[PDB]
Amino acid sequence: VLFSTYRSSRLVSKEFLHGPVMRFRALGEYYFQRAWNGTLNWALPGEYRLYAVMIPFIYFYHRWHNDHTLDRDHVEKAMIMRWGGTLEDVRKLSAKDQLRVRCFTDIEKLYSAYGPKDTYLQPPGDTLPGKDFYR
Amino acid sequence: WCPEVRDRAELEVDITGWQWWSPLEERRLLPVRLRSVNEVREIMSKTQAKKSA
Amino acid sequence: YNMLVFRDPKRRPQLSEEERAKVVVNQAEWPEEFKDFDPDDPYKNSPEIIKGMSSWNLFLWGVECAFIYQFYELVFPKSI
Amino acid sequence: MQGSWSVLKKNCSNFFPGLLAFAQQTQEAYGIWLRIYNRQQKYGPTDFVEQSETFSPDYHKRFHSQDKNMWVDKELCTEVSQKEVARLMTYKLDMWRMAHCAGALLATGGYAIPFGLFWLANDTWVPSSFNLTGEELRAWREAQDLYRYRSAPSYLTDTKWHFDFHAYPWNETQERAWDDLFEKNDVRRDPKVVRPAAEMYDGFIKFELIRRKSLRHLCRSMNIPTFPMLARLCNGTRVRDYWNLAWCEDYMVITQRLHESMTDEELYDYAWRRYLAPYDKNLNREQLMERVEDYFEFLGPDFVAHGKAPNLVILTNYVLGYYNDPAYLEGDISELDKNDYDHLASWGKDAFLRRLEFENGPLRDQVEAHTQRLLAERAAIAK
Amino acid sequence: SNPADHFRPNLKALTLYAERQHYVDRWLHVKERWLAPWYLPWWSPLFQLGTWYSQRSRNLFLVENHLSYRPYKFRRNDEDRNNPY
Amino acid sequence: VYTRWKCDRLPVFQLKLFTQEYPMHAAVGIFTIIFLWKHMSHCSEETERKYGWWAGYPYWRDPIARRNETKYKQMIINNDVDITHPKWTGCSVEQLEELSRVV
Amino acid sequence: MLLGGFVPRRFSQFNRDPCWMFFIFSVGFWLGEYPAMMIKYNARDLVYDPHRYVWSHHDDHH
Amino acid sequence: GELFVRPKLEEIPPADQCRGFFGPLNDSLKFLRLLDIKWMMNRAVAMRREYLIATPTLFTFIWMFTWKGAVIYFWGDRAPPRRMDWNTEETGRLPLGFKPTPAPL
Amino acid sequence: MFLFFFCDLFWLRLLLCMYYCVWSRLCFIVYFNCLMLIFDFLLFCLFDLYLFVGLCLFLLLWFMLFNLYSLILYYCITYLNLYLLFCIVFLLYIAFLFLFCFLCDFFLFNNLLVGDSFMDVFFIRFLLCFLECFSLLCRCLSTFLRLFCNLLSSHFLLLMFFDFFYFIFVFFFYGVFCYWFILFIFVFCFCLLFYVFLYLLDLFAAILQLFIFCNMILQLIMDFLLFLLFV
Amino acid sequence: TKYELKMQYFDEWMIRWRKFQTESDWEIEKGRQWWRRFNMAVSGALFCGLVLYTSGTATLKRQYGLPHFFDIGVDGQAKETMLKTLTSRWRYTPQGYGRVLITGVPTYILFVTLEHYRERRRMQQYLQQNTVFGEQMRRLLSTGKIEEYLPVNIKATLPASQQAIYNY
Ligand SMILES: CCCCCCCCCCCCCCCCCC(=O)OC[C@H](COP(=O)([O-])OCC(O)COP(=O)([O-])OC[C@@H](COC(=O)CCCCCCCCCCCCCCCCC)OC(=O)CCCCCCCCCCCCCCCCC)OC(=O)CCCCCCCCCCCCCCCCC
Ligand SMILES: CCCCCCCCCCCCCCCCCC(=O)OC[C@H](COP(=O)([O-])OCC(O)COP(=O)([O-])OC[C@@H](COC(=O)CCCCCCCCCCCCCCCCC)OC(=O)CCCCCCCCCCCCCCCCC)OC(=O)CCCCCCCCCCCCCCCCC
Ligand SMILES: CCCCCCCCCCCCCCCCCC(=O)OC[C@H](COP(=O)([O-])OCC(O)COP(=O)([O-])OC[C@@H](COC(=O)CCCCCCCCCCCCCCCCC)OC(=O)CCCCCCCCCCCCCCCCC)OC(=O)CCCCCCCCCCCCCCCCC
Ligand SMILES: CCCCCCCCCCCCCCCCCC(=O)OC[C@H](COP(=O)([O-])OCC(O)COP(=O)([O-])OC[C@@H](COC(=O)CCCCCCCCCCCCCCCCC)OC(=O)CCCCCCCCCCCCCCCCC)OC(=O)CCCCCCCCCCCCCCCCC
Ligand SMILES: CCCCCCCCCCCCCCCCCC(=O)OC[C@H](COP(=O)([O-])OCC(O)COP(=O)([O-])OC[C@@H](COC(=O)CCCCCCCCCCCCCCCCC)OC(=O)CCCCCCCCCCCCCCCCC)OC(=O)CCCCCCCCCCCCCCCCC
Ligand SMILES: CCCCCCCCCCCCCCCCCC(=O)OC[C@H](COP(=O)([O-])OCC[N+](C)(C)C)OC(=O)CCCCCCCCCCCCCCCCC
Ligand SMILES: CCCCCCCC/C=C/CCCCCCCC(=O)OC[C@H](COP(=O)(O)OCCN)OC(=O)CCCCCCC/C=C/CCCCCCCC
Ligand SMILES: CCCCCCCCCCCCO[C@@H]1O[C@H](CO)[C@@H](O[C@H]2O[C@H](CO)[C@@H](O)[C@H](O)[C@H]2O)[C@H](O)[C@H]1O
Repeated sequence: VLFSTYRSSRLVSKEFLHGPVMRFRALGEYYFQRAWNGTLNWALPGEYRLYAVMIPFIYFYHRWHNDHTLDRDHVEKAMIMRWGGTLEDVRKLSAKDQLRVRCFTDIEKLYSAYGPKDTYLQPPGDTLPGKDFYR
Repeated sequence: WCPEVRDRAELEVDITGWQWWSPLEERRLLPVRLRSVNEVREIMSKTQAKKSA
Repeated sequence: YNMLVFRDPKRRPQLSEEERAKVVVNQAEWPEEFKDFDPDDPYKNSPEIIKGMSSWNLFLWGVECAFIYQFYELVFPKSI
Repeated sequence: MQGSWSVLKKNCSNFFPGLLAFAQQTQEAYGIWLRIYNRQQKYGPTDFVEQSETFSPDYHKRFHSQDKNMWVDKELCTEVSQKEVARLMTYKLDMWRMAHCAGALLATGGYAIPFGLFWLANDTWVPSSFNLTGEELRAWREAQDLYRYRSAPSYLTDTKWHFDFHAYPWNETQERAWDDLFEKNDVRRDPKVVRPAAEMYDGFIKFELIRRKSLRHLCRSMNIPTFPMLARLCNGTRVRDYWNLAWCEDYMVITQRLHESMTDEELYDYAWRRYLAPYDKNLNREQLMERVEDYFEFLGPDFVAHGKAPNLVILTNYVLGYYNDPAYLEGDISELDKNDYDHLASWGKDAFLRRLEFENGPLRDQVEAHTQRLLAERAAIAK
Repeated sequence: SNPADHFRPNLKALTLYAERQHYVDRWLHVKERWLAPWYLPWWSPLFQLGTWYSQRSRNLFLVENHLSYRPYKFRRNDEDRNNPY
Repeated sequence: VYTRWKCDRLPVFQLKLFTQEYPMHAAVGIFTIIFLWKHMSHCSEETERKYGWWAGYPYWRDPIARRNETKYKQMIINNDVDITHPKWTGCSVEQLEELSRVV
Repeated sequence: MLLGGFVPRRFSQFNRDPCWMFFIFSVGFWLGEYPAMMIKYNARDLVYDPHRYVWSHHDDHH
Repeated sequence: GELFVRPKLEEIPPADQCRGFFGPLNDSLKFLRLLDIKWMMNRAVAMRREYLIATPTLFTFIWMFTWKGAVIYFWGDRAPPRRMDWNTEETGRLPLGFKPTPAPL
Repeated sequence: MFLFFFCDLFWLRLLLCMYYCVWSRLCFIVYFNCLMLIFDFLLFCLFDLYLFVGLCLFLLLWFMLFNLYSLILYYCITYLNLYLLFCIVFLLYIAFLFLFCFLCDFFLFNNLLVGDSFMDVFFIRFLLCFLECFSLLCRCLSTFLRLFCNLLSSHFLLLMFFDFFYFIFVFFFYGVFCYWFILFIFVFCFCLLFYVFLYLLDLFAAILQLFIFCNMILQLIMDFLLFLLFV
Repeated sequence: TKYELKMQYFDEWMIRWRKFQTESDWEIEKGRQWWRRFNMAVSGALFCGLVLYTSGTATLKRQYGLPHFFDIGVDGQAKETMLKTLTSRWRYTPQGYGRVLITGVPTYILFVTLEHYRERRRMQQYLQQNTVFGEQMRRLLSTGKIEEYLPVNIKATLPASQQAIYNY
C-alpha cells in the first residue's frame, strides 16, 4: 500500500527528458545494433571499430592512473629514503635534483632484472655513500 | 503488435525455459500447409463417402 | 584482405553463371564513391572524414603527444 | 491486486465481525469434516485409509497417487449435502490463509503488525467472511480473479513448454488434443477432442511426479498460500484434499442433476470453485451451464462408472485455461505508420554502411557481376 | 618480487579499524533493544533464534579446558612463530 | 501477461530470485560471508607493516603509532579514564610522585 | 567475435573512419613513446643517483 | 546412471547365506552378526541397501569439509607441552574483609 | 579491519548500460552445454536440471569482463585471490551438492560404492568408495586451483616478457645504426613473434579455462541426474 | 522474564575475564552443557515418538515388516510387537503441514521451555556464588551495567607469584 511492487507504477511522465535519452540511445545503437555485431556472451562484440576505440581508451586511463597514483608512491619512497629519509629533506632539494632522482628510478624500473647490477650493488672500493650514510 | 509471441516467449523464459529451439513441435508442425484444390476434392469425396456409409 | 586480425567481409555470390552473364553493368548509375569498384580496395575513393587530415598526420599527432608526455617534466619540473 | 486505502478501511471496519463469522464457520466446517472423515475411515478402500505409499521411479520420493490416495465417496449424499461440501471447501481456503497469517503472527510476535496493515490493505489474502455487503464481496472476488489471472498463464506455459521440449505426442488425435488444450479462453474447447491429452500426460507425468515449481504455480492459481512452501507434499496434500472434495460434489451433482435446479448465483459460485467462470466475464446462465457440462464431459463416463477422474495435472490445465485471456493489444493500426529510428537520421551512413547499401541495394546484381568478372580476370592473369 | 607486486587491487580508498569487543558489544545492545519489548515473548521463534545459538557458543567457550595455549587473537605482533605473546 | 522479471521492481525480483530460484546458493553465500567476517577480519600491526602498505611501511613517521595515539586519547577523554590509577601504573599515587621527584 | 566492420586496406585509409583515426593516433602514441624513452634514458647528461647505494628495493623486500 | 528398482521380498537372499570376516555367522553365532561390520556390509549389498555404506561416508566427508574442518583448525586443542602449566586454583576468590552486594530480593 | 575499494569494471559497466539499454540476440555462448543436457529424445528429468543456466551465464560474463580485458596493460583482476576463488567455487559446488543431498534420497548415492558384488566389499569396494567421496571434494579444489593458477602464471609470464622487450627495445635500438644491426633486427622480429604468440595463447586459454570451470560444475550436476523415458 | 538479554553481557565479560573463573563456575558451566544435551535428547525422543505415532499404516508395515536385516529372531519379535501395538488402535495420521505442526510445535515448546528455565537456574547459581563472577552478576542485576576490570578493582585473589600488581 505504501510502495508498489509492480514496475508499471510510473514515477514520471513518458516524455520526461525524451530528447537527451533519444540522443543517448542514438549514440548507443548506431554501432552496436548491427548484424555483424554478434557478441560472444555479451563481452566480446563483433565490430572491429569497438575494439579499435575502446582498447586505446582503457589503456590510456589505466596508464594515467598507474603513473600518477600508483608508481608515484614508489618514486616518492625512493626519493625519501635515498636523500635523508624525511620529506623535508627531499623538499630541501631543487626541482632539477628531484627530476634527476625520479629519472634514475625510471632507469632502474626499465633495467629491472636484465640491467647491470651496479645500480644497486656497490662495487668494493666505491667512494659513493653507503647504506649507513644517514645513520 | 504480435502479442501472442511476446507473451509466450516471456513466460517460457520466466519459467526456466531458456532454450530457443523446439525441434519436436516444429517436426509436428513443419509440413503443415494449405491444401491444393485437387486435395480438397479428394478430402470432400472421402467425407461424402464416410457420411453415406 | 586483412589488417592485423581484422578481415574484410566478402559478399557471397547469389547469381548463377548463366544468369550473371546476362547482367548488363552500367557504372553511370553507380555513386561516385564506388566506381571502378575493386573488392581488394573498396574504400580507395571514399571521402576523408576531415579534409586535409591524412593518416600520417594523426600518427605524427600521437607521436607528438607521446613526446610531450615524456618530456614535459624535463622543461617544467615540479617539486615533490 | 495492489493494496489500497479504501480496502484497508473496509477490512479494518469488519475485522472483528469477520473473525466471529470465521469462528462460526470453523465450528460448522469442523462438524462437516468430522462427518466426512468418519465416513471415509469407515467405508474407504484399504489403500486410501492406510495411506499407501507411492514413490517416484527416479528419486523414490513419496507423493499422493491419484488412483490410490484419492477416493470418491459415491454415497456421501446420505450424510453430507452438496452445499455443506461447498461450505467446507470455502472454509478450507479461508482457514489456510488465516492459518498462515496466524503462524506469522506467532512467529514474529508483535512485529507482524505493519505486515498486518499491508495484509488488510489487499483483499487477495483476506477471508471471504470479512465482506459484510454485496459490493465488498464482489471486490473480493475480483481480487481473487486477478490473482488467478496473474498465476495461471505461468503454470500453463510451464507444463506446455516442458512437455513440448522433452517429448511429442504419439498419434494425430493426441496431437490435436494437446494443441487445442492450451487455447485461449476466447475460443471454446471441445472436451472430447481434448480428453486424450490426459492419457498422454499420464504417460509423461502423473500427479505423483509433479515438480515443486509447477506445484507452486498451481497453488498460486488456486488462491492457496505458498509461503512457506516447504516440502512439495504439504501443498500437494492441500490440492489433493480440495480436488477430492470437488470430485465428490461433482459426482453428487451429476448423479442428482442438481446443477439444473441450482440457482444462478449458486451455479456461478459452483463454476468459480472449479476455476471455470471468472466473475469479471459477467457470464449468463447459458454460458455457465455450457462450461459446467463441458467440465462434466471432460471428467468422462468413467468418472461416474468408477469414480476415476482424468489426470489431475491435465484437468487443472484445462480448467485454468479459462483464465488464459488473449494477449492484450491496444492502439489504433495507424500507429504502425510511424518510424522507430528517426533519432538516428542525423547520424547518416558511414563508409561501411554505404558499401553495404551499394552492394545489396537495387544495383546488387550489377555489382556482383562486375566483381565476379574482375576476380575471374585476375585469377586468369595469375595463372 | 616486483612482478608479484603487480597483482594487487588498484582502487583502495579507505581503511577502517574496529576492535571486536566494541562492535560485538554494540551489536549486543542493538539485539537487546530489539528483543526487549513485551510484545515479543521469550518463547517466540525470533527471540530464540536471536539468543539460543549465541548462548550455546559462549557456554561452549566457557567450558573449554585446553591443555595447550591459544595466543591472544588481537596481539600487536602475530608474525613471530617463536613468540606467542 | 505477468512475469517476474518484467513486471516486478528490482528489489522484489531480487528477493524472488534468491528465495524461490537460488535459495540454497544464497544460504551458502551468507554462511561463507559470516565465516569470513568471523575468522578473516583481523590484521595485526606487524602484518600491516610487512604487507599492509603499497610501497612499504613509512617508519620515518610511524602512522600506526599516531593512529593508536589518537584512538587512546579519544577513549580516555570521552570515557573519563584516570590513567594515573594504581592498576594502570602498578603503584600508588604517592609512589608515583616520589618517582617523579626522583627522576 | 570479429565478424565485420570497416577495415582500411592500408595506412592511407585510416583517415576514412573516425574510430580508425583514433586508433592510428593511439598507435602513433604507442610507437612514438619508445624513441622518446631511448632519447631521454640514454642521454649523455643523465647521471645515476650518487646515493643509489644508500637504499634499494632489494634490501627492502628481502 | 540408470534407474534403481528396489528388490522384491522374494528376491532377497536369506541372512544365513551372508559371510563375515572369517565365515558365515549361522546358528550359535547369529548374535555375532551385530558386531561383524563386514557381515553387515555384505548383507546390505545382498539386500541392495548399498546406501547404508555410502551415505554415512559421503556425509561424513562433507561434515569434515564444511564445519568440523575449520572448527578443528581454529579452536582445536594442540598437543600439550612437556612442562605443563596447571592451575593452582587460587584465583577468583574474593579477598578477606570484602562486603559483597546483597542478592536480588 | 574494513577496507573500502572498487572493482575495475566501472568503464565496462558504463559500456554495458550504454549498449544494452535495448534488446539484442545472443547466439554465441562460451559454455553452450548448459542449455542442452539431454541429447536422446523422449528423455526427461524431474529434477531442476536447467537451474544452472543463469548462474553459468552470469559467471561467464563476469569472468570474461575480468580476464579477457586483463590482457590490456595495467588492467587489474580485482578478484585474483586464491581464497576468494575458493569461496566462489565453494558457493557453487556446495550449493548444488546440498541441493542433491536435501532431496533426502539415499539411493542416489548407491553408485558411490564402485563395482559389483563379486569384489570384496570391505577391502576393495569400500576403499574405492572412500576414495571417490574424497575425489568429489578434490574436484572442487582442483577447479578453483586451476582457475587461480592459470591466470597467475600467464600474467607473470606476460609481465616478464614485456619487461625484457622494453629493456632491449629502449637500451639496444641504437644498434640499428651500427654494424651489428642484423642481430638486433633478428632479436626484434623474434620478440614481436613471441609477443603475438603469447597474446593469442592467453586469449584462447582465458576462454578455455571458463569452458572448463563451468564444465566441472555441470559434470557435478550430471553425476546425480536420472532421466525417465516417455511412454 | 527474559534472562538471555541480561546474561549475554555477563557471558561475554566472563569470556574476556576467564582467568578469574573458579572451578565452581566451571562446574556450573559443565552442568549447563550437560542439561542442554539432556534437553536435546528428550526433545529428539519426543519428536521421534510423535513422528512414529502419526506415521501411516502402510509406512509402519513397510518399516516394521519383512525382511529382517539381521534375522536373529529378537529383531523380528520386536518389530512385530511394535507394529501390532501401533496398528491395534486408531491413530490420527495427518500429512503435510498438519504433521509438521504436530511433530514440531511440541518439540520446539519443550526444548525452549527447558532451556529457558535452565538459563534461569544458571543465573540463580551465579547469584549464589561467592566468587568474583557472582559479585559481577549481582552488580549487573543491581545497576544494570557490566563493570569491567572489577577483579582488579576489588583485588580478587591471585596466585602467590602474581600479587605484585596489588602491592599498592
Ligand atoms: C505458543 C507456542 C508457539 C510455538 C512457535 C510457533 C511458530 C509458528 C509456527 C506455526 C504454528 C501454527 C500456527 C497456527 C496454524 C493454525 C492451526 C492449524 O494447524 O490449522 C490447520 C492448517 C492445516 O493445514 P492443511 O494443509 O490443511 O493440513 C493438512 C492436513 O492433512 C490436515 O489434516 P486433515 O486433512 O485430516 O484435516 C484436519 C483438519 C480438520 O479441521 C477442520 O477442517 C476445522 C478447522 C481446524 C483448523 C482451524 C485453524 C484456524 C486458523 C486461524 C486461527 C485464528 C487466527 C486469528 C488471527 C487474528 C487474531 C487477532 O484440522 C486441522 O487442520 C488439524 C491439523 C492438526 C493439528 C495441528 C496443530 C498442532 C499444534 C498445536 C498443538 C500444540 C501442543 C503443544 C504441546 C506441548 C508439550 C510440551 O494449518 C495450516 O494452514 C498449516 C500452517 C501454515 C503455516 C506454516 C508455517 C511454518 C510452520 C513450521 C513449524 C515447524 C515446527 C515448529 C518450530 C518452528 C521453528 C522455525
Ligand atoms: C493489526 C492487523 C491484524 C493482526 C495481525 C495479523 C497478521 C499479520 C501478519 C501476516 C500478514 C501476511 C500477509 C502479508 C501480505 C503483504 C506482504 C508484503 O509485504 O507485500 C508487499 C508490500 C506491498 O504489497 P501490495 O502493494 O499489496 O502488493 C502485493 C502484490 O500481490 C505483490 O505480491 P508478490 O507476490 O509479488 O509479492 C511478494 C514479495 C514480497 O516482498 C516484497 O514485496 C518486498 C517488500 C520490501 C520492498 C522494499 C522496497 C523499498 C526499499 C527501501 C530501502 C530504503 C530507502 C531509503 C530509506 C531512508 C529512510 C530515512 O516477495 C516475496 O514474497 C519474497 C519473500 C521473501 C522471504 C525471505 C525469507 C528469508 C529467509 C532467510 C533464510 C533462512 C534459511 C534457513 C537458515 C537456517 C539456519 C539454522 O510491500 C510494501 O508494502 C513495501 C513496504 C516498504 C516499507 C518501507 C521500506 C522499508 C522500511 C524499513 C524500516 C526499518 C526500521 C528499523 C531500522 C533499524 C536499523 C538499525
Ligand atoms: C537493489 C537492492 C534492493 C534491496 C535488496 C536488499 C538486500 C537483499 C539481499 C539478500 C536477498 C536474498 C536473501 C535470501 C536468503 C535465503 C532465503 C532462503 O533460503 O529461503 C528458502 C525458502 C524459500 O521460501 P519458500 O517458502 O520456498 O517461498 C519463498 C517465495 O518468496 C514465496 O513466493 P510466493 O509467490 O510463492 O508467495 C507469495 C506470497 C504468498 O502469500 C502467502 O504465503 C500468504 C501470506 C504469508 C505470510 C507469512 C507467513 C509466515 C508463516 C511462518 C513462517 C515460519 C516462521 C519461523 C519462525 C520465525 C523465524 C524468524 O507470499 C508473500 O507475499 C510473502 C510475504 C513475506 C514478506 C516479508 C519479506 C521480507 C521483507 C523484509 C521484512 C523483514 C526485515 C528484517 C530486517 C530489518 C529489521 C529492522 O525460505 C523458506 O522456506 C521460508 C522460511 C521463512 C522463515 C521466517 C523468516 C526467517 C528469516 C529471519 C526473519 C527475521 C524477522 C525480523 C523481524 C524484525 C526484527 C526487528
Ligand atoms: C535431512 C537432511 C538432509 C540435508 C543434509 C545436509 C548436510 C550434509 C550432511 C553432512 C553434514 C554437513 C555439515 C553442515 C553443517 C551443519 C552443522 C554442524 O555440522 O554442526 C555440528 C555441531 C557439532 O557441535 P560442535 O560445537 O562442533 O562440537 C561438539 C560439542 O560437544 C557441542 O556440544 P553440544 O552440547 O551441542 O552437544 C551436541 C551433541 C549432540 O546432541 C546432544 O546434545 C546430545 C544428543 C542428542 C540426542 C537426540 C535424540 C536421539 C534419539 C532418541 C531416540 C529416538 C527414538 C525414540 C523411540 C525409542 C524406543 C525404544 O553432539 C555431541 O557432542 C555428541 C553427543 C554424543 C552423545 C552419545 C554418547 C555416546 C554413547 C551413547 C550412544 C551409543 C550407544 C551404543 C552402546 C553400545 C551398545 C552395544 O553442532 C551440532 O550439530 C550439535 C548441536 C545440535 C545437536 C542436535 C541434536 C538432535 C539430533 C537429531 C538427529 C536426527 C536425524 C539423524 C538420523 C537420520 C536417520 C534417517
Ligand atoms: C528459530 C527456530 C530454529 C529452528 C531450527 C531447527 C530446524 C528447523 C525447524 C523446522 C523449520 C520448518 C520446516 C522444516 C522442514 C519441513 C519439511 C516438510 O515439509 O516435511 C513435511 C512432512 C510431512 O509430510 P508427510 O507426507 O506427512 O510425511 C513425509 C513423508 O514421509 C515423505 O516421504 P519420503 O518418501 O520423502 O520419505 C523420506 C523421508 C522420511 O523421513 C520422514 O519424512 C520422517 C520424518 C523425519 C524423521 C527424522 C528422524 C529419523 C530418525 C532419527 C534417529 C536418530 C538416532 C540418534 C541416536 C543417537 C544416540 C547417541 O525423509 C527422509 O528419509 C529424511 C530422513 C532424515 C535424515 C536426516 C539426516 C541428517 C544428517 C546429519 C549430518 C550431520 C549433522 C551435524 C553433526 C551432528 C552430530 C555431531 O513432515 C514430516 O513428516 C515431519 C516434519 C518435521 C519438521 C521439523 C520439526 C522441527 C522441530 C524443531 C524442534 C527444535 C527447535 C530448536 C530451536 C532452537 C532455538 C532456536
Ligand atoms: C596465512 C594462513 C592461511 C590459512 C588459510 C586457511 C584456509 C582459509 C579458507 C577461507 C576461504 C574458504 C572458506 C570456505 C567455507 C568454510 C566454512 C567453515 O568451515 O566454516 C565453519 C565455521 C564454524 O563456526 P565457528 O567457528 O563459529 O564454530 C563455533 C564452534 N565453537 C563454539 C566450538 C568454537 O562456520 C562459520 O563461520 C559460520 C557459523 C554461523 C553459521 C551457521 C549457523 C548454524 C549452525 C548449525 C549447527 C549448530 C547449531 C544447532 C542447529 C541450528 C539451531 C538453530
Ligand atoms: C502513511 C502516512 C500516515 C500519516 C500521514 C503523513 C502525512 C505527511 C505529509 C505528506 C505530504 C506529501 C505527500 C505527497 C504524496 C505522497 C504519495 C505517496 O505516498 O506515494 C508513495 C510514493 C511512491 O509510490 P509508488 O510506489 O510509485 O506508487 C504509489 C501508488 N500505490 O513515494 C514517494 O515517491 C515518496 C513521497 C514522500 C512524501 C512524503 C511522505 C512523508 C511521510 C511521513 C510519515 C510520518 C509522519 C509525518 C507527520 C507529519 C506531521 C506534520
Ligand atoms: C521433562 C524432563 C524433566 C526433568 C526434570 C529433572 C529430573 C530429575 C533430575 C534428573 C537427574 C539430574 O542429575 C544430574 O546428574 C548428572 C550426572 O549424571 C549431573 O552432571 C554432572 O556430572 C556429569 C557427569 O558426566 C557432568 O558431565 C556434568 O557436567 C555434571 O554437572 C547433573 O548436574 C545432575 O543434574
